[PDB]
Amino acid sequence: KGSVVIVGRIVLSGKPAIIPK
Amino acid sequence: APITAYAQQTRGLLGCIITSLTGRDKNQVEGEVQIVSTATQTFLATCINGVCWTVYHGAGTRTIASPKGPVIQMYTNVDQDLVGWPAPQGSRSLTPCTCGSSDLYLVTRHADVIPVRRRGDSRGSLLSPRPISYLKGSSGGPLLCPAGHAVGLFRAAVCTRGVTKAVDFIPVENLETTMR
Ligand SMILES: *C(=O)[C@@H](CC)[C@@H]1[C@@H](NS(C)(=O)=O)CCN1C(=O)[C@@H](NC(=O)OC(C)(C)C)C(C)C
Ligand SMILES: [Zn+2]
Repeated sequence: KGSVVIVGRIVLSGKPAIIPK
Repeated sequence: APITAYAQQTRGLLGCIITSLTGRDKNQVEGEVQIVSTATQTFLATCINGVCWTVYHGAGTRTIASPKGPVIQMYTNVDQDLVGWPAPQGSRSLTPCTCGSSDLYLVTRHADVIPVRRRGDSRGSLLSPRPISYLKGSSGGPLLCPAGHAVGLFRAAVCTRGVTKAVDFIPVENLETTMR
């Protein structure tokens, strides 16, 4: 049987930001 | 402040299979919720109190892939449908809720936050019903209180005709119980 694998993540701790240019 | 969330994908189909088999994962970890896969299934795991938790009906007894090879579960509780590994290096843990609020917020695998009204120890109702296809793969993710602290983990969806109006969750208390 295979290991469970991290394929992605959800980040809750980011806060509003101006998107850089 | 307000709950907001984003998703990032870190691995494709093929690296996932190889990694499943080697149990060796070298990618850096970030965030509080991990998107996880087996051979047949993909869902969520949430880090609370230094441990990364998810549902037994998805992970079973499985190890988790890590920079040091497979890592064995620290906790396994079949009745509670709850499993836990040590939280990956670089992850960040949610704080258990202590405000007793009844306004919950479920974080989805797509990184949406949907409002849930608490209706019991372990059940909540959606304020806006959703198609079940939407919530698929969200099992293992967190229900948060207004302060962003963990109230529970999404366990199952109550669906009728393909529409979900209510969810069952594992309360944070049962986590702490499992830890003892
Ligand atoms: C989690 O993501 C659920 C889908 C919304 C869950 C699935 N879990 S997972 C981690 O994706 O393997 C397996 C099926 N899921 C359910 O919620 C099923 N419901 C269920 O067991 O409900 C009760 C009757 C309330 C116990 C549903 C969708 C059929
Ligand atoms: Zn709270």
